[PDB]
Amino acid sequence: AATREFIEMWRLLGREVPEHITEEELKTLMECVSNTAKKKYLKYLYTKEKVKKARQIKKEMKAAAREEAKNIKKNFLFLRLWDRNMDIAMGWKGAQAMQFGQPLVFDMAYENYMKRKELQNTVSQLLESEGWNRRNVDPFHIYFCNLKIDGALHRELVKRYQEKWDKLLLTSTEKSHVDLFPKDSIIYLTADSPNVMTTFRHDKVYVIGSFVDKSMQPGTSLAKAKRLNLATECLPLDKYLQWEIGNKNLTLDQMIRILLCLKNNGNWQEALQFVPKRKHTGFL
Amino acid sequence: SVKGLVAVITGGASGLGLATAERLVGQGASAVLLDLPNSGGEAQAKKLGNNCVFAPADVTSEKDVQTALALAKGKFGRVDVAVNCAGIAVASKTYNLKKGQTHTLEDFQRVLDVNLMGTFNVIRLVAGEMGQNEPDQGGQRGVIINTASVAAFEGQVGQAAYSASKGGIVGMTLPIARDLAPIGIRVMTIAPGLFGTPLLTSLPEKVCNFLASQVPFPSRLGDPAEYAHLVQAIIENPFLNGEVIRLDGAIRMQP
Amino acid sequence: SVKGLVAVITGGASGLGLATAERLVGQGASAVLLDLPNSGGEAQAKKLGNNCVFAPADVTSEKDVQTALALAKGKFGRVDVAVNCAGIAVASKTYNLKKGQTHTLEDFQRVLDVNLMGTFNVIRLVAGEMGQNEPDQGGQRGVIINTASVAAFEGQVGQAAYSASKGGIVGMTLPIARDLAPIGIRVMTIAPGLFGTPLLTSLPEKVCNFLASQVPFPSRLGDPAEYAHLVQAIIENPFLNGEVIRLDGAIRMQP
Amino acid sequence: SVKGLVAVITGGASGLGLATAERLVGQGASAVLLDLPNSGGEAQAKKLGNNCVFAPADVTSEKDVQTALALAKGKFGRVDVAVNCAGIAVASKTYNLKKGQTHTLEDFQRVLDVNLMGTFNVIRLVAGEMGQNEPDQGGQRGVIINTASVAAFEGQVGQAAYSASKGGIVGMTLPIARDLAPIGIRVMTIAPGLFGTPLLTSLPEKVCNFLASQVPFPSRLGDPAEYAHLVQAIIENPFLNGEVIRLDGAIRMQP
RNA sequence: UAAAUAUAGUUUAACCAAAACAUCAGAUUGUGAAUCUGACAACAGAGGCUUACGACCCCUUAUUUACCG
Ligand SMILES: Nc1nc2c(ncn2[C@@H]2O[C@H](COP(=O)(O)OP(=O)(O)OP(=O)(O)O)[C@@H](O)[C@H]2O)c(=O)[nH]1
Ligand SMILES: Nc1ncnc2c1ncn2[C@@H]1O[C@H](CSCC[C@H](N)C(=O)O)[C@@H](O)[C@H]1O
Repeated sequence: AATREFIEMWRLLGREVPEHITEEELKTLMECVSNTAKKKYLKYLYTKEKVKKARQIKKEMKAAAREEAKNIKKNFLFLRLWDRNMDIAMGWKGAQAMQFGQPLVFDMAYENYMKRKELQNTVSQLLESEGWNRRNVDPFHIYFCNLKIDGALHRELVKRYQEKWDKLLLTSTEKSHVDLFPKDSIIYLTADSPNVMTTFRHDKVYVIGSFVDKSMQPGTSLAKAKRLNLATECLPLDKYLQWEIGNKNLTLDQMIRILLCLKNNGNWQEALQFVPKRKHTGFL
Repeated sequence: SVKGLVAVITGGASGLGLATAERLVGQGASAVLLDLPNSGGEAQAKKLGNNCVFAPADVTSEKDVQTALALAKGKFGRVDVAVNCAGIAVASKTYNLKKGQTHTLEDFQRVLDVNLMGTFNVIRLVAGEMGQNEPDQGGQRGVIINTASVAAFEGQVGQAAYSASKGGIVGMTLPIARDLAPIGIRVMTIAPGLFGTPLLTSLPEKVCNFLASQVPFPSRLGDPAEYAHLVQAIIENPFLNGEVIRLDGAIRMQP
Repeated sequence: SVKGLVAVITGGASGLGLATAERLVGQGASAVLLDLPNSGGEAQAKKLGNNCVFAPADVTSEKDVQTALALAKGKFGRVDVAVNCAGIAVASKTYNLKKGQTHTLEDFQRVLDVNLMGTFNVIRLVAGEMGQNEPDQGGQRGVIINTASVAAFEGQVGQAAYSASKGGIVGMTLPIARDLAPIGIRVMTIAPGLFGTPLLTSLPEKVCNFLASQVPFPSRLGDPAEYAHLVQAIIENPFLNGEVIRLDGAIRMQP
Repeated sequence: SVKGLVAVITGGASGLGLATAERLVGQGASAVLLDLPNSGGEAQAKKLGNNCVFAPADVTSEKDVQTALALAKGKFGRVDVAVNCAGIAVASKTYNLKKGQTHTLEDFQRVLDVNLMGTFNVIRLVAGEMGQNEPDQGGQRGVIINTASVAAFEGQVGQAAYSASKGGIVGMTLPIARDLAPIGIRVMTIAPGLFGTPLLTSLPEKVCNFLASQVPFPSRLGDPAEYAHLVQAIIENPFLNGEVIRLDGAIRMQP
């Protein structure tokens, strides 16, 4: 590719540019069809190396630090096998959740509204969100609805989980949540809903739209809910928090941690602990 | 009731044995802590007052136990209850193919010496001491309580030696109860699950929370005081004989 | 302790159930006698004072148990303990070749309906009432104690129907204990042996005295009071859950 | 099928071990009689053809078993099945009040060593030899069959030592099955009761002929060939693992 | 309408420049796994400029405050 015609002086020009690039990275560079977009991507691609080597340099510096102390310097009940035992324990709990647990739906029908940066970030929040469900005392039955098998979102999920994808204790499906559940019990959670969520209802299916629009697109989740006949609710952030800073649309890992706290009889004081403290000045 | 009874509690300087002694002495009974000399038994016996004394002895030695039983007769005049809480735990895989490591036989023998062999050594000797007692209104001469573990039913990976020793205690509880039935001595066994003994509490807080969460209900490690409560219930109830009671909060240990 | 606790004892007009109510009420608790209308529980409830009330209900019917628990809620305001002592028995061989007699399916179904179905019916409805209670300092909402004799393990000749029902109670003790673990309800099972219930005192002295002598120690039929003592011990011990306790004096039933 | 398999039969010079070797060799397998030098196993090995060899070794001795296992490696190349059948017994009671007799400690130690420690000694050493085998189509490297007794559940009077060792085998059969699960080795336990072995001929004939009538059905002594048939069944079934199989003709041992 | 702001796991720090705590996959861990090997690292967004940068300038959405001779 001739796209090297930009990089090979942009390094000499004085802008921050990474030294190691591949054709796969080079391909995504040419979709950036403006000077600022290319500069923004190159800045991201440059800082990837910057924290890599800095953390790289840290780790073998530690290797010398421990190898000198490790080489120079009884009755037990259990073998030290806890990480294996914890994973098995969460597996049994997840298997029980898939049968009797309350369903929670992550709507994957937002692939067409996301750029590559946003789509990748959605998976990262999805990975953390499902991780917190596993470690909970009373896990949800997590559903991935509207997830196209060949779609971009599915391929990214497979790449991140690798072998674990086929072994996850969650129900991923092509069908919409309206096909799996009665339309009366579905409550599409969205920040733009005019109805404020008062109490957590254990006989309802809460739908979270897996949409991370860093280029914020208000009303997208509400439009989907009103395109169907689904009811909507919004978190009582204004009721219990003194907001000052930032968007009121929380991340997927914060949302699931708020719902999990509510499901475990926690009040709104404990549940809203997971709203970033940088966005408000205390609970009232 | 347990007031006026004399209890010999092997391994009574710590853990379940110490909790049993504290409750029985508090309820009005007298206790003899039979533990190793290196343990803090002397301090514990002093803390419990004049109704509790410390008899240093190794349960694996016949001579040591007989001297301890003589001490109980000297101080209190008779033996009414024997509680066998002394025991050690060893975690070791039977064979590890990747590491080429085979379970050491001496590891198996020492666990069997203290848990299984030590328990029976106390039982055969303390039974003769209760055989000198005049039967009460019910015709009973004494109560013998052994401490097995849940590993006797679902042992985990690396508990081959521990489960075998504890499984043997479950094995002997009925035949010994049959042996001592003419005499009038009851034999019972308690199988505690995960308990807040110094063995478990010394573990990192990360794994302590996990072990507590594994118990269905209550989701916490067993209080040693709860073991003491069940020991008293067996003593007071005349119709409990030759039975293993699991005190584990319905936990079934995973591999 | 059990003071202030509200206990619903099924089959409390006679036998093990009545003995449990006398001990619990005598210890300061309140008891709701749930039994058949013709069982004479009203006379027993009057004898036990104002802390004991009789609720006539058939455990095999969901309607009667719901009204009985509504009466327990009305009189005392809450339910804390459920003791399933209601039970019947049938002595009939599965098949007699010398007589050409086959076990009647109505007899097998009748025993299961009261012993097995009635126990679960009480459990499933009572768990709704303990679910309304606020968890205590230990997080416990209630205790359920089931009765399932040693016939569940070593049944005798002609006890197939009775062992099937009691084997069912033993088998389902753990799954129900795991079911109610999130709620905070402990499910425990007692396996009484030969007890001096009005059933055993009815049969002639020949089999009565012989069976009493077949118990290793004590060589007598179990006092129903001793059953009540172990029932109270389970209530007071927070760590007893999902376990079957044999209360038989170490007797193993021969064919 | 068992054709071509190499089996190390512990205590295979008489009783259950000899019957197991007799059946497996007849079916086309190879056997190694691991028994004491004075047991007369050399005659048994010769009678069974060139497919059977005698390895004189004491199960309590680590050196003896390693040489015996190395002999099987030299003669046959691999070890596929291990059957632990060697065991001794003692008829001493725990304590006799009338005679002032106490179960001597050495009798309990000697029975425990051969039965419990000896079984584990063979298990851990044969696990290394089985770990060298290539996993078959089902991923299995070998099968280890242990011989407990019915006394592990309902041991009689004067069987405290025997029940302890047999209870230990039942106790550790699951942890060892869990320990060896990644390797691909199945551990199963058989609990025979009253078999026509030399053990059931040392006892007085009138007593022995009476026990044959105690078995519900078949009302006789167990044929050692029936034990050999069950061992072959366990070998050929890939899903039998970690379980204790009672083979007693539905007998429950009275006190 | 105007000014302040806007960290997509969370905080801190900021012309320091990357941390600390977390997250995902693999691990049969001999009790420092208190680790190792990998995965992901975008300071609202889209554009302009500038040798450059997080700076500077329009624009979009949003948040908090104020808002008529
Ligand atoms: N002073 C003042 N003016 C306000 C306030 N809110 C709205 N306005 C005025 O209302 C205007 C609304 O702008 P727009 O939202 O573009 O107006 P619109 O008529 O809704 O047009 P579209 O956005 O195209 O739908 C603002 O630009 C101000 O002139 C307020 O709080 N204070
Ligand atoms: N304050 C809030 N109350 C309820 N749900 C919220 C919320 N904030 C975020 N969510 C949920 O979290 C998900 C990602 S936030 C993104 C929402 C979407 N881009 C929009 O503009 O409307 C959404 O599906 C939304 O349902």
